[PDB]
Amino acid sequence: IVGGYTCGANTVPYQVSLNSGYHFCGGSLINSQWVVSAAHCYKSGIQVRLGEDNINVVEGNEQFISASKSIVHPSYNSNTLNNDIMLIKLKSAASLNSRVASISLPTSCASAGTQCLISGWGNTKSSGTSYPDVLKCLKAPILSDSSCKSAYPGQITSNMFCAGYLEGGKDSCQGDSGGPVVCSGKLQGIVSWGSGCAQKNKPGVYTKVCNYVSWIKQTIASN
Ligand SMILES: C[C@H](NC(=O)CCC(=O)c1cccs1)c1cccnc1
Ligand SMILES: C[C@H](NC(=O)CCC(=O)c1cccs1)c1cccnc1
Ligand SMILES: [Ca+2]
Repeated sequence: IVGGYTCGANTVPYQVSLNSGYHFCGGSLINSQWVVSAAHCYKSGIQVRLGEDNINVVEGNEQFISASKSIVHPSYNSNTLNNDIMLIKLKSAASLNSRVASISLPTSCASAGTQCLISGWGNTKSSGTSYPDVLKCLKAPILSDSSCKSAYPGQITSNMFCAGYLEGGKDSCQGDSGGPVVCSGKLQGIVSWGSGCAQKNKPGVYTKVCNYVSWIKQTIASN
């Protein structure tokens, strides 16, 4: 996250870190045994880390649970990034508490102008690289479809939305992918892609979770 703030320990209780020897992506806990992330975060050997603040220090609220299965969306296209969503099942259910909690799926799609919370452990620099150890947060509005398409001609599908600031300076970045965009207490987006980070006229692009609620519910119900 570039241009954000320190969230505070466990103030984003649905945020997970995906670890394969190291943090590589975020995710969102949506019930005691399932996480939503980005399809482009797929790999084998995932351990889900819940209750994290500093990802390099055991602070006492973590739960580390290996994945039993991952399910990439059937229509994910890694070239276009359309349908950039996957589900990860935990081998055992997380113990839910105030610091490890699921986030509700949306009942409706959020509109341009809605203010949301984006979070992650990604790079905090638009030029160069610095990672944080603690979770970072950014408040940002959803942008209109027309301004998103104007920013990225020929690239924005009906399964994507932009959020952030056309002036630049505040954005998601490398290592935030797969993490949450939460608006009014519902998971509306997944950190997906952009052109660099925090550049002028290049806001972050996010998977539009409301389009996937049926797929998520039906997949969970049979897996
Ligand atoms: C205490 C604060 N609560 C809110 O911001 C609620 C309201 C909220 O999410 C948003 C308002 C505008 C965009 S998003 C908080 C908690 C955790 C992390 N950072 C801040
Ligand atoms: C630049 C960064 N990531 C991407 O644009 C997608 C990266 C991508 O598809 C892949 C990486 C490895 C295999 S596939 C980003 C993230 C969030 C906001 N702004 C920029
Ligand atoms: Ca930790």
